[PDB]
Amino acid sequence: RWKIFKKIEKVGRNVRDGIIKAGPAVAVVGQAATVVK
Repeated sequence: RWKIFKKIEKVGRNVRDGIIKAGPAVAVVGQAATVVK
């Protein structure tokens, strides 16, 4: 109702903004690898 919403909403823009702003390799590799395997 609020927790999940605010959470997913925040985290959603957080990651994106973080990856777009700078664009680290750890997060990308990790996330991708985790999502793939």
